[PDB]
Amino acid sequence: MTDRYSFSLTTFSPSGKLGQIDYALTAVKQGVTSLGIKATNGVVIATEKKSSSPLAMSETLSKVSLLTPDIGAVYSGMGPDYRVLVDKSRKVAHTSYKRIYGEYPPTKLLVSEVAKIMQEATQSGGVRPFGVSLLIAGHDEFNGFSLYQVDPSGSYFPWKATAIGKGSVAAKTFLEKRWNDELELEDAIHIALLTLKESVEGEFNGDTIELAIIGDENPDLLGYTGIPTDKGPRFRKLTSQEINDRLEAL
Amino acid sequence: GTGYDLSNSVFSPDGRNFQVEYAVKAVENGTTSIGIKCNDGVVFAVEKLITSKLLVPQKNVKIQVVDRHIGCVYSGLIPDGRHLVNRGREEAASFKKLYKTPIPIPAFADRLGQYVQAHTLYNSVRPFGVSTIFGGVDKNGAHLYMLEPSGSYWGYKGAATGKGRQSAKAELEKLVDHHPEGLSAREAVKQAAKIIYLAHEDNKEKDFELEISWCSLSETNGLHKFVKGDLLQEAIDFAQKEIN
Amino acid sequence: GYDRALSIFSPDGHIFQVEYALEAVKRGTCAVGVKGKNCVVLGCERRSTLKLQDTRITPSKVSKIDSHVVLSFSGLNADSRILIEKARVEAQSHRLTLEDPVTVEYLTRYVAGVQQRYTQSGGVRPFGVSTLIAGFDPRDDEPKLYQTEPSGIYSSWSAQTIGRNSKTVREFLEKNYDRKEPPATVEECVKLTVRSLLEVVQTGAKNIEITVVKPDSDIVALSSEEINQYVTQIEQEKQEQ
Amino acid sequence: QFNPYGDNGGTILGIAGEDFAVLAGDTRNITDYSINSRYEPKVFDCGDNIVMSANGFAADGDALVKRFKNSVKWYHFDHNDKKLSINSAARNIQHLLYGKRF
Amino acid sequence: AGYDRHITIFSPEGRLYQVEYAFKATNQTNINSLAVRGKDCTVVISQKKVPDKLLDPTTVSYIFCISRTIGMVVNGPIPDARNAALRAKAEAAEFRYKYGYDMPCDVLAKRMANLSQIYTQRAYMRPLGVILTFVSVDEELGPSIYKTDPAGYYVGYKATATGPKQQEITTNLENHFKKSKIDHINEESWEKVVEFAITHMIDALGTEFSKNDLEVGVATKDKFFTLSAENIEERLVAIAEQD
Amino acid sequence: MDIILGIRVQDSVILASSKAVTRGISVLKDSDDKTRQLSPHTLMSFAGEAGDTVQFAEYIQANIQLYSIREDYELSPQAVSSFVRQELAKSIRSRRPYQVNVLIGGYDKKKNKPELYQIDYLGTKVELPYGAHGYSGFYTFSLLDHHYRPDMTTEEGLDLLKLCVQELEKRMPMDFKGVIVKIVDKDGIRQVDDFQAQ
Amino acid sequence: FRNNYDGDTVTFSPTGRLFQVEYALEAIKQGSVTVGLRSNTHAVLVALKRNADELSSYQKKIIKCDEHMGLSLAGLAPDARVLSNYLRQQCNYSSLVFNRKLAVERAGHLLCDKAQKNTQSYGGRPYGVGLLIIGYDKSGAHLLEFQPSGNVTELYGTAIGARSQGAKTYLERTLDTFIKIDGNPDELIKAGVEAISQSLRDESLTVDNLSIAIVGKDTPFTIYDGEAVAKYI
Amino acid sequence: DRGVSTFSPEGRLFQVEYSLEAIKLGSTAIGIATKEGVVLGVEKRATSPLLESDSIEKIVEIDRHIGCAMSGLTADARSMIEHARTAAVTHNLYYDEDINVESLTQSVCDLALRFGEGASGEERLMSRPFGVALLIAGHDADDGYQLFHAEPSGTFYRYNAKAIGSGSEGAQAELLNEWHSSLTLKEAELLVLKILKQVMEEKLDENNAQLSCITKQDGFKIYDNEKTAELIKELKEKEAAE
Amino acid sequence: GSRRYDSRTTIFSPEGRLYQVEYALESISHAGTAIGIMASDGIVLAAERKVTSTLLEQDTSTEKLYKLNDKIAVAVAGLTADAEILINTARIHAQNYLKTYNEDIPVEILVRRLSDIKQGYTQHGGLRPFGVSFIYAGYDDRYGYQLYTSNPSGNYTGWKAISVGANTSAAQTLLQMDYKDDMKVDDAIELALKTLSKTTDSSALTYDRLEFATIRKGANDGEVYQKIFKPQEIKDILVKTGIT
Repeated sequence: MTDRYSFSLTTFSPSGKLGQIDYALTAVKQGVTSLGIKATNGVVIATEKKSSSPLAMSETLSKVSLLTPDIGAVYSGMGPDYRVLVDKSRKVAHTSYKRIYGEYPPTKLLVSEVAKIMQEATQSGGVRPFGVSLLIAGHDEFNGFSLYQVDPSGSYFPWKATAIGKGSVAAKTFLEKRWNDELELEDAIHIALLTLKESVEGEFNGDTIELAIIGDENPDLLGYTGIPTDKGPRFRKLTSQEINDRLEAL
Repeated sequence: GTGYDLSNSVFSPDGRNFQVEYAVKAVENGTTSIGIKCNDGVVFAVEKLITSKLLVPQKNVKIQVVDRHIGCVYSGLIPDGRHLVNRGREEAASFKKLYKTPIPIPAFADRLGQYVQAHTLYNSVRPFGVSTIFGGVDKNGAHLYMLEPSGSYWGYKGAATGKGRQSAKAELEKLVDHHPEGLSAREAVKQAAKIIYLAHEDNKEKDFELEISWCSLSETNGLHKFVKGDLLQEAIDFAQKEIN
Repeated sequence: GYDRALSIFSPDGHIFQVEYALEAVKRGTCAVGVKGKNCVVLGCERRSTLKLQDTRITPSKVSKIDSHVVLSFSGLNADSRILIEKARVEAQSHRLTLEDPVTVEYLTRYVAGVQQRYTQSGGVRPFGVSTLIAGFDPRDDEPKLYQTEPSGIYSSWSAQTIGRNSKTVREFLEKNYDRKEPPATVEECVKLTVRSLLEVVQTGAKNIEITVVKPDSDIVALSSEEINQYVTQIEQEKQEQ
Repeated sequence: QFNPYGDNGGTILGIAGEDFAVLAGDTRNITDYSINSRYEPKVFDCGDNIVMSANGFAADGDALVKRFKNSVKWYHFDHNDKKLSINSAARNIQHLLYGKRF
Repeated sequence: AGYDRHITIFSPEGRLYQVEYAFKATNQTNINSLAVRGKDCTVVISQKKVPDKLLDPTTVSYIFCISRTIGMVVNGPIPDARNAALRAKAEAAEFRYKYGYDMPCDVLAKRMANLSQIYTQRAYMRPLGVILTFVSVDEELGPSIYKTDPAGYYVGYKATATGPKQQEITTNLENHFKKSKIDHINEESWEKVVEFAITHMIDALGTEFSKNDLEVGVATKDKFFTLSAENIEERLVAIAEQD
Repeated sequence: MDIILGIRVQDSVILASSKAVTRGISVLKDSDDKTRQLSPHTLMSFAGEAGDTVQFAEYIQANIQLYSIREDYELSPQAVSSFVRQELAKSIRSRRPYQVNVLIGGYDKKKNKPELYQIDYLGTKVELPYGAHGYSGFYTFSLLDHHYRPDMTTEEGLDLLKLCVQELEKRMPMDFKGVIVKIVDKDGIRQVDDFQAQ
Repeated sequence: FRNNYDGDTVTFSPTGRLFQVEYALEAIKQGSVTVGLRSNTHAVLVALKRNADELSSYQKKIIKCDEHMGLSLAGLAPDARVLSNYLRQQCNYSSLVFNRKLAVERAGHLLCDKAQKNTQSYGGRPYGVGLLIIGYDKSGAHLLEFQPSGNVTELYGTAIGARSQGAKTYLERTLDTFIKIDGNPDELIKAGVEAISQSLRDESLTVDNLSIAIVGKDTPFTIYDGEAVAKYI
Repeated sequence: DRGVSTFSPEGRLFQVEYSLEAIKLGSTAIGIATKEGVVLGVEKRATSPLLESDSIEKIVEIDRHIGCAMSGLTADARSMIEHARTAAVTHNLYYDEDINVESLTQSVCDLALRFGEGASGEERLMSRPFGVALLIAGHDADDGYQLFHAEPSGTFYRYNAKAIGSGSEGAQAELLNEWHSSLTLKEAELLVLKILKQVMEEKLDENNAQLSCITKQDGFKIYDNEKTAELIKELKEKEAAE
Repeated sequence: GSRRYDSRTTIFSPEGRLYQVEYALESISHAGTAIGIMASDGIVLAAERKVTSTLLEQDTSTEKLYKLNDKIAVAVAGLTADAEILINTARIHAQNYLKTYNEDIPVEILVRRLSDIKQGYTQHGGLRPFGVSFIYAGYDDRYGYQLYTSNPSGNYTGWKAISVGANTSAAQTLLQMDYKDDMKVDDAIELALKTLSKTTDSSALTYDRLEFATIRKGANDGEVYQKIFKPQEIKDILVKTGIT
């Protein structure tokens, strides 16, 4: 037994390419479209819930995940890879930050942590890179709102808006037109729904779409009262209902 | 492409594991051995080829006991067979030590199964080159089992593996039909010796030596013991008779 | 974890990774060492594939293991560092335990062993390095010069060279070095070395560094001028004919 | 608390002649004021004409003799049944004992 | 280069062949299974084919009791099936011990899916050629169906099918629901939900069954059990006196 | 205990260390040099547990020398002392801690100033005009607290020691067999071979 | 074909064979012939020693494992040292812990299981040596034949090595006779020398070329070489 | 590729076999044993006139009564010698006696097969076999003067005379005839020196060849050039004499 | 077993070259260009952002210039992910040196360490090398301003002016053409932007595609200052130098 695969499974080709990473990226391309848009007072991330069977219950499966109460993530590519990445991400935010400083990590740093985990699966022995790309959107006191993209290589970059997956080229173009540095959250949510529409074939409603935002604090979602400095989570996942009401003024 | 049969844990395009299938080949090439589940125990029998007059008769026992109530016989690579039994003894010992009660046959079967199935999960190991017939009497009666190199196993009324597994299976299926009300340990012993004699045709080249053991609630008191002396010769006769 | 046997035997009884290691040496800049009757000199050439460096900080080629022993090399630079470190460490350790600095032969034997070890250990490749180690044993004035290679083999030389075109400069040295009478002077010894390098450096007073080691931890590296001068007095020797 | 040591009494004696030697010992084994046995051999023939006795705490004494005898057995295996000289045996016993110096 | 088909590393198309071939193995048994949700029970039906006369039919099954409340039906070779069952049982016992409450169906499914995901990424572990369907009547979620594959994927279902003729069973069920408009079988007793399950299995597969052709597991509030050949027969006679 | 004294004058540091080595009932040596040169301009004196004393000194020496060869440079006295403190600080929480006290006297060729560092086995480091380990302090700290000036010459300093050593031979219970003196300055380290009557 | 399945022992050939084990098994056939046979009172080993030059020595073929057990090898000399040493420890362990002589049947089971371990796990290689073990225990005289595949068998007599089939036929023919040579060692040994000579070809068995060992009832396992075996040539 | 401990279809270990090849390329080495002592001789073989020939150590001392010569990848023998010396000294510490020459050999041979990438038998850590053979020569009270040939295979033989290295097959052929059970140490020295001359490309002098012997009285000694040179001469004369 | 899939990332070619190191370099050659120019009164780091967009946030962005110390910084060319791994170990190394000696780490000492780490992935471990090349720009009281370079191989060297990444041949030539020992920081700053401007694969060298940093001894103080320009600061300097 014993993992004898202590050597790298990702190496340099004569051309200088790292195959496995390239292939991983390819897998991301084949993935369902997902996007992110940063407004002046919030960020929005959304994707399409490509239910793989009419008997499956798409609610029991979320592509938009809360990492910390002010940071959420969404992806494109391999769902299972993303899932374990989300668990690791939630844990690292604790073990490598909250447990040291008593406060949740700022977006760039948590993203930096996730990125590292992916980088390692690109060089460590006996493994393959993760077949996903993430879009992390969060908010921290000294950096405000932010949007990040993390690739299978471990690379990450900040965005005003962007999209990944199937119709990324097309979606990106539609966003470059509609974006401006004066958008209010509601506007971004709207642009979001419009951008997503193009990438969606059939049904397009609050049940086939998944969208969450990072905005104001939600005391109502805290669960307790009595601690002034604790005002509530900024991350909020819209409801099927909330999504449809918007599609009506779409 | 091809070459899906060079490494062990590898899935071929049609979902198979050739290394395991090749193991089966080593099994089929081995001696024939069987197991018959009577109504208060089980009987084990096996073919011992006389490769030469130089082999001390009766001196190279094949059937093995695990604990004090379980019997094991296998066809294929003998050394692999012993290896699996050593594991079984450890597993049985571990179980008893914590739960006090000697390991129930069904529990023992899965212990062997999980272990064997484990040898089809990595390319750093080779699958077992043996199929094993085993069983005994526990708190719920008798149980007979057969385990394949794939780690697959089920409960049987009668079981056979090896060179003459077809003759045997034929004969065993017959018994099943002519005894819907069960068979006795004494009768299973006789019948077993016969089934071995018939199945010896597909190997009638070299001369053989028969070996039988049993575990019966009424005949051995739930303990596993080898059939020898008068009861043994008697079964040899009963077989030598119907073979003519 | 990783323990793959990277250096193994092939049908003809060869260990290619070790041999290929030597090829890396052949491609390295030239290095040479000649021992006089009261000193040893080490010379090395400086590549010119790129020229706009900062010679102040760029690590030189002749390294001090201890105050009375130096080591130069030809081959992979990254590799040579690991050997030089281990050697310097062993040097201090030997002083600490034997209460006496290492002899040049001992230090050489150590380095050679490290190289040999990397030719029959799993998970590692041989050092793409070959070295020249020289100095004077504690309280001894007889100059010492040794050479080691990837295989782990070593031995002493009156004069020797390794690296590119070493074949050439060795020739020059074989028909220019008389054991009967070694360069009785630090000056005439440093001249012979520069001469041998000029056979391959093709005029490059800025591409030739020298280091003179004398008994009792007396080690000094010459400047471009001091060197440039030997280059001059030598080029005339030719013309004057 | 647990005391890993005990005292079984006993007394041994060794005398050398010009072409012979003797090792003697009483055969009484005790514990406090009770007698464990009036005859419990304490001096052993270990082969190659070597006689030995480790007196004091019986458990330890037996363990040592056993370990030495075994040492002799391997000496033969490793050196073609070559006889283990008495001086060599002594150096070996020293290492057996010092091995448990603490 | 051509080894991107022997271990779980990417192919130029960004695919994992070993995972695809694992799926292929799941049909080896040539057995179908389906699960449906009652008003407050969950039922899983699976074909049972024991053609060998020497086998003790009672020892043949692809249905497992993971815990007092969790039941699992497997589509794939028995040895991988048992490897999976054992792990899930251990995962369930351990969870109860640490967290102080019975592990939920969906959670156990998630944990197993993650485990499968790893064989997908680590080169020395091979995926298991099996599809796991977990059922129960969760104390918080009610009747539940969660299935996992060699890809490390999983999700909850209103109802589901697996095996060589998965498609037939699925569309059949899809239809019944497009009709009823509800996400479950509006039936109070499990016996009736079991009957519904077996009936539609017959319709979709165009085959009749005897008591020895099926295997049935039922999950109720605080207990998951399997039916006996006779429990089945009685249930089979019932559907008979409706046609 | 042993006498370990240090006094930093104007352009140098002077270290005095008792020469006696006593074991129980007998004085085994009267010429022991309780010092180690860490680098050409850094000297360290020590006192403490029988074995640890030298083991630790030589260990520190080896490292400082190794750093010198590797960097072809001599670490400042401050840096050397910081290294030593870290080492003792680790030791204090180890399985078997070094029971050693030291004085580090060095000349910072860069700042061009003499420096004196006192460090106990706990890793307590302090920089002082003058210092001492053991009981010596109890006598000398007030002698120097009295007759001490920052601008004193090396000569004045040596006289100040003579003053201290006398008081110690007068009031200390043991016969430390006199001291060995050493001066660290811009030119390095040298020993005052004539102090047994200076 | 074969070339694709003989790179290690963790691979089965399409027909269920283990080539690495088979190749190991070959090293034995290439080794010098050795014979083993036993009556009811004694067990005997006879081996043909082979040399390199005439300036060289004759490599030993018989090894003592305990006072009541010993063996003869054919194949890789080192491996025989390894295995015999392992057999020495097991004999030793049985005595130290249980004050019991290790039964030959048991010694056999141990060897089998030890060998088997290097045929199913990556990285290991099978042993390249055959062993003939004789011993006298609580059930009498015994003879075992050990193969690197792990197969250990109890026989009345046998032979392994080059041209071994010669002696093996002889014994298979003499059986009824030698198995009754009780209370007469010199006769069993002679029967052994006559058996081995049936595998000769090159030369005839000389004094520093023949090796014989014996164990029995009141006979601690002992090896005979040189002049010691002269009385049998 | 293929495991470093794989068997060939002929029942041989590839790495060991190839190991033997590298040894055939080695510099000649010859050992001759006589009732007066054993003689070990070796071909220096300097790869250049600038190489100080006496820094060529191919004959080393194990203990005062055991010395040995090597042939093949000589750097590989350093650890073998270390082990051998340690074994020798250690036996003396534990048994208060000298190590038997044969046992010493057996010890060295036990390291031989300790190679592999994970062989199921212990913890064989060494990525490949040694690429050097050894002629171990010594004397002990049990079997007097002895000469052993130890190879990377783990096996070893005792010889009255043995030649290993580049000219072995030919020199061994000579030794086969030249050697007789009554040779004297003197005779053996010339014999070694002679055969070395026949197989060496170089003109055998006291700089490209080295002699040494082991005698119960003075132990293992390595003949100094002056001594060997006079033996060279003493040989030329005797040969030119007929 | 595994051996079959082992790429053997740490072996010599028959020429005596390290395949992976070579290939890693090959990868670097396609990375955004980075230039380091050292003047008498300071050092300059300039890098071209590879892959940009209207939407790419730049105030938050960093992909080529990382601060390692207060007196040391590096310019990256290659895999950012790989670079970060190394960068962080470097930041730690500097802090350790500081804790041990109570003195800021000498520039070369930090560089030799990082280079050593790389060198390792070259001789053992069976892992791939880091696809990164660093241009080090730092200052200490022993060698003043220094400029270094290290690559996948694990070798490092000092420079007056140097480039890494894409079009280095072109860039090197242009620097070799206009660099002069007596240059002043602002002189270097311009030479830097000009070189990039000439090697750029883009149409124009706009600020949104650059990262800039300078280590100057702010005269009004006496100490050294590290400054990573912000989007606007780069936009300004870009106009003055005459590239608008």
